[PDB]
Amino acid sequence: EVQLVESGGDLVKPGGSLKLSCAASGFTFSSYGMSWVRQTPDKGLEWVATISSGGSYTYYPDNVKGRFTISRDNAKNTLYLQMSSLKSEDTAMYYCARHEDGNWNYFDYWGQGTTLTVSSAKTTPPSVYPLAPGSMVTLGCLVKGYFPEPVTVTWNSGSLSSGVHTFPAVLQSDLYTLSSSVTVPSSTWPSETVTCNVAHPASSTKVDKKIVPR
Amino acid sequence: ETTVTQSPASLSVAIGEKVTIRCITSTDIDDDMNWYQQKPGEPPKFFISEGNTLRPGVPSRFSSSGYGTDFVFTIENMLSEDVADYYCLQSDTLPLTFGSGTKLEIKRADAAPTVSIFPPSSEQLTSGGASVVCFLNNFYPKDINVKWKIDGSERQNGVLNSWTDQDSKDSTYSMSSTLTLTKDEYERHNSYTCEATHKTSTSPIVKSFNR
Ligand SMILES: [Ba+2]
Repeated sequence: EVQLVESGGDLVKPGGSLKLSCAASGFTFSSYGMSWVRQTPDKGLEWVATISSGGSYTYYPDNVKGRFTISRDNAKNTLYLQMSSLKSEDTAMYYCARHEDGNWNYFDYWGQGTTLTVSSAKTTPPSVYPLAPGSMVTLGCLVKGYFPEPVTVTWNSGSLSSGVHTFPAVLQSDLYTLSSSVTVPSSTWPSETVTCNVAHPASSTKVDKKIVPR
Repeated sequence: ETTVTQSPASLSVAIGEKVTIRCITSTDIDDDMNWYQQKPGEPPKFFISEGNTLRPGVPSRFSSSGYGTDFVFTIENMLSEDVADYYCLQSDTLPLTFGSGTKLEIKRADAAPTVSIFPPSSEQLTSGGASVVCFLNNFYPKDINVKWKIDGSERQNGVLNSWTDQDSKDSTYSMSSTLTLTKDEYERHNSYTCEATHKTSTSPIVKSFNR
C-alpha cells in the first residue's frame, strides 16, 4: 500500500533556503513521476513541481521556476525539493504526491504534508492561562503569545474528549493566540481535577495548567 | 495556462439532498478533469479520475459528468460523512491547475449559542495584562455578531474572534470572542459585557460580570 512521508518543513527566514524530502514506499518508485503540490488557506492547492520517473525531465510553474529544484534518488526511493530565496508567499503546507504516469498526469497518491513558515518573527513559547468560572460547568484554557504554529492542546491528557472545542489560532502581529473550552458535568467539578495541557513543539514547551476555582 | 473556475464557492445543503458542484475550463479539456475530496486536517483523497472515472472504493453516490468545458460533480444524497472541501483538477495540459474549491456545510436546524464569560486570570494580571474571554458554543447558522461593552460603553479594539469548523457530530458552530486590554485600563473600569446578536433569537443574548 503506497505511502509518501515528507519531512523537513520549518520556520525559515525570508530569502533563506530549505530542503524538504519525501520517503516513498509500497510501490516501485522509479516507475512513476513524482511531484510537490503546495496548499495555502487563501489560494488552495497549487502545483509546484514534477519530475519524470527517470529524473530526466522536470516541470515548474513560472512563479516558482528558478527557485525550487525538484530531484529524486531512485536508489533510496526519495523525492527532494530544494528551496532557495524563499518569500512570504511561499509559506504553506507542502504535499508530496505521485502521478499514475511516468511523466505527469493527475495525482493518485498524496503524502501527509509538511509545513513551511517563511517568516522573520522569532520562535517564542506561549503563556497558558486558565479560564475558571467566577447543568454543567464550562472551563477553558487560553494559550497566548506564541509563534510559530502549531500548538497542541488537550484536556486531562486526552482522557477528556467530549465537550472540547479548540478554536483556530489567529495572528495579532507576529504572535498567534488561541483558546479551548471544555464542558463537564456540574458534579465533576471542582470535586474532580480538570487540567489543560499545552504543547508548543516549536519551542519544546510543554505545560499543564490546572483549572482551579478563582 | 488552462484556467479552471469552480463554483459555488461554499454550498450549504440538508442531509439527503443533492449536491452539484460545477467546474468550467478556460479551454476544451475533453474529460481530463479529476475530482478530489479533502476532509479537515487531512490530505486530498482521490475520488474521480479522467473520463468521469469513479476511482475504486468511492461510494456510488458520487459521480462526475461533463465533457469539453462543462463539468459536474454530484451527490445523490448528502450524508454527514461528506462534509468536505472539493477540488477539481484538469490534467490535460501543463501547468496542472485546480479549482478554487467548494466547501460543503450541513444545513441543520437553527440553534442558539450558550454564551459563557470569563474575567482575566490572576497570573495574567501579574504579567501586566487582561484578557476577557467569551465562549459562544454550539450554535447555527455560523453568522453571528459579538460585541464588547465596558460600562455600557462600546469597544472594538483588541477583540480577537475565532470560529471552529462545523462540528462533525451535531453540525453546529462555536466561536471564541476574546477581548484583550491593559491591566491598567481593566482596573479602572467595572462593567464588562459580552453581547451576542444571532438569527436564532430576537433580543441580543447578553452575558456579563462586574468589578
Ligand atoms: Ba491526461
